[PDB]
Amino acid sequence: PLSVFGDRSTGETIRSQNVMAAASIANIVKSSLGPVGLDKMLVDDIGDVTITNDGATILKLLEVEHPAAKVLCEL
Amino acid sequence: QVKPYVEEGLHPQIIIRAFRTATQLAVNKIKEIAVTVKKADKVEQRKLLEKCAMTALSSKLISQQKAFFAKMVVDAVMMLDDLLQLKMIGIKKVQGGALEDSQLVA
Amino acid sequence: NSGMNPIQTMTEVRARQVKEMNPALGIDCLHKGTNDMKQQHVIETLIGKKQQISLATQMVRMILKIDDIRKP
Amino acid sequence: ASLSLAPVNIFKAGADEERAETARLTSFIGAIAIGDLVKSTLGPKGMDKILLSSGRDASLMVTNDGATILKNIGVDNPAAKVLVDMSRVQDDEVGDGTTSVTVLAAELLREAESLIAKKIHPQTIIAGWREATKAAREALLSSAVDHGSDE
Amino acid sequence: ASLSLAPVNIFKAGADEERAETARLTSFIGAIAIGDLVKSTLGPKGMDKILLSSGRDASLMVTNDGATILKNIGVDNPAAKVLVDMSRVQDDEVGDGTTSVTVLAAELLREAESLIAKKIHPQTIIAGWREATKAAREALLSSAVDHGSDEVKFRQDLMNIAGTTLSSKLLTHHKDHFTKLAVEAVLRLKGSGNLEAIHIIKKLGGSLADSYLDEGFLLDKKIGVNQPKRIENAKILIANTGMDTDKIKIFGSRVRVDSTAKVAEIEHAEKEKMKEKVERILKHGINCFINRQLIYNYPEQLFGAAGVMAIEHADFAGVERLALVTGGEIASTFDHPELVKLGSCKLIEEVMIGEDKLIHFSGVALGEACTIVLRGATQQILDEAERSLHDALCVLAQTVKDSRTVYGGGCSEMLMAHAVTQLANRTPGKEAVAMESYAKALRMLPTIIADNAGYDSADLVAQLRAAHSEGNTTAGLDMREGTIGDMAILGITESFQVKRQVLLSAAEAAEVILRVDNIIKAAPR
Amino acid sequence: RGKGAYQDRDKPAQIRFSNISAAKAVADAIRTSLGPKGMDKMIQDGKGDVTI
Amino acid sequence: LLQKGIHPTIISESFQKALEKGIEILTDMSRPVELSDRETLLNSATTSLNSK
Amino acid sequence: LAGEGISVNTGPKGVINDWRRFKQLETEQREEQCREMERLIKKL
Amino acid sequence: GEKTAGINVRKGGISNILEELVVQPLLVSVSALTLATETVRSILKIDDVVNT
Ligand SMILES: Nc1ncnc2c1ncn2[C@@H]1O[C@H](COP(=O)(O)OP(=O)(O)O)[C@@H](O)[C@H]1O
Ligand SMILES: Nc1ncnc2c1ncn2[C@@H]1O[C@H](COP(=O)(O)OP(=O)(O)O)[C@@H](O)[C@H]1O
Ligand SMILES: Nc1ncnc2c1ncn2[C@@H]1O[C@H](COP(=O)(O)OP(=O)(O)O)[C@@H](O)[C@H]1O
Ligand SMILES: [Mg+2]
Repeated sequence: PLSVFGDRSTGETIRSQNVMAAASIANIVKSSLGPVGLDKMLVDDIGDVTITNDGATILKLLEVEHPAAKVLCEL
Repeated sequence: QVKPYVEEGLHPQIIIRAFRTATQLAVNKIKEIAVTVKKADKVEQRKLLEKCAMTALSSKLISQQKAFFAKMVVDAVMMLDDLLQLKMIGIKKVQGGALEDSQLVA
Repeated sequence: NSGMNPIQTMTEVRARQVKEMNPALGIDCLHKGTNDMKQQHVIETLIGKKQQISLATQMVRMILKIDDIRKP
Repeated sequence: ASLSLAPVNIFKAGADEERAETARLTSFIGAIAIGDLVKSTLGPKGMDKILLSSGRDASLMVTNDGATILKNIGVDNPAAKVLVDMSRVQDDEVGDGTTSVTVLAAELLREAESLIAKKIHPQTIIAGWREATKAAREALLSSAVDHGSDE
Repeated sequence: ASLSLAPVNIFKAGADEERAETARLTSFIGAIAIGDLVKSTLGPKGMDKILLSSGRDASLMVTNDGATILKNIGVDNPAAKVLVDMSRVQDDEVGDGTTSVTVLAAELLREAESLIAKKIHPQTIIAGWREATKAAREALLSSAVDHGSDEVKFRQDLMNIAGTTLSSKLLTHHKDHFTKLAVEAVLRLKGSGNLEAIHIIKKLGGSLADSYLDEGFLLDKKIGVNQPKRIENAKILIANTGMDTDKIKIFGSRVRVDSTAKVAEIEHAEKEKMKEKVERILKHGINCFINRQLIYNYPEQLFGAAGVMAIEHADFAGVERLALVTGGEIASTFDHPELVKLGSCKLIEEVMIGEDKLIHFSGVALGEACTIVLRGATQQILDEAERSLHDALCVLAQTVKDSRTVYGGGCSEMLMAHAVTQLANRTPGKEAVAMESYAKALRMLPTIIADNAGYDSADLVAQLRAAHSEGNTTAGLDMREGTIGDMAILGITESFQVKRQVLLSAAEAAEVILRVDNIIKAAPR
Repeated sequence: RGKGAYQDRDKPAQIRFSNISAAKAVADAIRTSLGPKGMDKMIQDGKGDVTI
Repeated sequence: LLQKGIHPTIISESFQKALEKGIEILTDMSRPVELSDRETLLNSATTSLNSK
Repeated sequence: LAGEGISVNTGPKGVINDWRRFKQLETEQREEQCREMERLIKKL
Repeated sequence: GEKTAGINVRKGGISNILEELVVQPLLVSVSALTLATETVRSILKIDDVVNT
């Protein structure tokens, strides 16, 4: 009926998807919090290695597709 | 409900023990407060069975005729002798006709 | 199907049925000059009409109760 | 809302429906094609036709019979199938008249197409044709002559 | 034997040919398909069409115009191409009558197909159609009435013609308003046939009834930074000079010096040249200056310092329209101010139309140029309103050029076909049958007009035929209720030129298509 | 008055129904974004652009 | 309306009549407002922003 | 078999979704083939 | 007779909204009604779709 060339999500589905993306982003960096936190080792698929604990650097280096995850990274 | 406690590192055995204790208490409470009639009155027992059948039926597409179906179900169960075997209640489906046209054959 | 205007004809027939108590007034599909189906001998079984109404209502209820599809 | 022209899809893959104007156009086209094919083989000055089979044998058949022509053709138009069955049944009932009945049916359907284009309900056309058929049959019966008494 | 049906093959790969029966079949099918498509958009109760482009932009167009429908379709049938070109030429010659001529040609070709099925040589049909066309043209010419002598009667005829033209379009909702608008816009041209002197500006938003014909003129251009935004009793000078990094037209010239001081001196000399040109322009004693080309920063700063409004980048159409509406002369030299006429108007200001700002010329001197503001709810509505208004303006201009008028509503076709029938029943041979088919097509035109309204087309056409048979030469299709009536009283008037062109073009195209007995196509590229 | 004119096409009715269905679908799409309690829609175009 | 046998031209004219009547009705409900009244302007802006 | 002036009209309207879904992949394949053949054949 | 009775989201029922400061200019509802009616009338005068 809409005849819109694309996919559509509505209701609890999209809300749960956004919360999923936000929770995934949070869980990415949850292990690098506080003095008993530990660093992460990022590889840039060309051999370049980055070791860091800073959340901003980790979120900038990661490839993000979901808009809510992008919102959290920009935050 | 227990997912947030799992996420924060609570040991699963504590949750299992809590579930077991709560379930035992709930089952005991249900058995304690359940209402029973200690009279074996035929009319009262039939009314109880009909009400239970209506409650079990008032969630389906036949809920509009729940009294009729409940009465027939109670009659069919009461006609069973001692084992209440499910194979002793034949169910025949014939296409066409209204739901009120359904009949129980003695 | 007979070419007449639906809303006007149906409204006129209903108004005639209300005015003069006669449930035999219908749609003059064959253009016989009268609406009284008793005179035109347009007769159908009561059982057929009752089954029509009952089956239609039951199927409509069963369709309305469905709120999810899981095609492969 | 037409069944095919609806946002939801009802028919299976490969299934389709043709509505009023499309169905009438298809039926009239098929009937007129059959009538034009069968005709020109009518009357004393009719001409025969060559039927080449596409099978392995490739049987060759030249004939003037309307039923024979209509039988050995690959027909996909349903109205053409109706006319072919009409011709076959006419041949079964009596020996002759297959070409005549096919041409008459085609001409009647052409006139029906013209009348439909002239904004006439097909039920009115059918009623008029029933009256005309009754009158024509009565007139034809009233003109029949019998000579079975005299050898 | 034929080229295709020969044991040897004579053609390139992909080329083919169609002989008499097949060529006639294809041509008739194509022409009848075009006629059936373009029809149902005819008469007061005709509907519109949606033209959904399949290209990358996917342009959406809603229109009742037959010419625009026929031109914007992928056509492979050659006879359909002939009919499409006929409709395009019909639109080029006069604004209205594209659907009528296309439908008439299609009906003529359908009758020709029937006659060919009746075993009649196409040459006989062509001769009979030539005779019928002569008779119908003579009858229509004799039926024409002229009202150019009387001013009030001519204005009434113009009103009736504009209303009849707009009756079939989307503007029929507000027919009186748009009729008066178009008539006033055409009368403001003072006999000039240049429809480009009338500008149609489409602004989204607002109702269709909000459209109006401006009492002065409107420009969609801007003003300089430091120039006045409002001038009273303006003296306008229209120009077509460069005034932008103005280069001496000696293309081989160059600056060659040995120091940068000389370069600075040459730059100052160029600036002084531009300043002197601006001073010469100002010597004309003007308040508003309009230039066709762009005006750069230095000339516009000089204009602002002199308190003179300078409008730049008004294209050839813009400068022509300002010259027409204000009476100024487009100048490119400023050495003889006494030999240049300056446009004059009471007021120039900026008006706020929608979310855009335009320059408004009010109290113009001549006014032989019009701007029409079209307001609509959708882009399609605005486009269709513009097309309908263009048709009305074209027909009104044609009527101004030639004041002879005929009666619409099928009356003209009815009298044409009556004359054709009177000729047909006076001629022996199958040419009589060909002329009868011509008359049948002429009848079919108002038959389709009545069918589009859901009326009893057969009965109404029979009544019209009878009425024209007794002698009622003004009877037609009264579309208000579905009866017949006098079109002299009802004022369903239409231009004689449009009807004559429709008849002649339809007959010509039918004749040229009927002559074809072999269609040969080369290998497509 | 009688049978009346017979509509032998039925294509215009189908076109009208299709147009109305499309418009109603568009309204139902933008129906939940109305009033002080209406929420927002996040739209991702052909490119990576996101608009709430 | 169309399924009832109504031509899609009487519908348009009747809708135009209804639109004119509704415009008159809305004009009846109107209340004059002056730009010097800051409270009405603030209320209008707040009502506009309530849904965002 | 007549009526070659089909005027398919709103037929393709109901299939723009599937047609465009196929056309996107077709365009991607054509672009990939063109980029592959930009070097090859030209002076292979 | 309650001319200004409207939906009160804050209260949860029906009450006067002039006390809730929910007001809008007349040339929003009037424009919406006029343009919507015009668009509907334009759509109703369509009976075919052609692919170019
Ligand atoms: N000698 C004849 N003179 C005139 N008409 C004839 C003659 N012979 C046959 N016909 C006509 O030819 C028509 C077709 O006959 P025919 O082709 O033999 O079989 P069918 O009736 O199956 O087509 C008949 O209706 C008949 O009227
Ligand atoms: N008010 C009316 N009453 C009767 N006939 C009309 C009226 N308005 C237009 N017509 C007829 O409709 C025909 C077609 O006009 P129209 O569709 O406006 O442009 P075109 O000639 O391009 O089709 C004309 O021949 C005219 O006679
Ligand atoms: N606080 C409120 N209480 C009740 N209704 C409101 C309130 N704020 C806005 N509305 C109503 O919500 C409607 C929709 O406005 P909105 O959601 O902004 O979209 P739009 O302005 O495009 O209609 C308006 O007609 C307005 O009357
Ligand atoms: Mg016109």
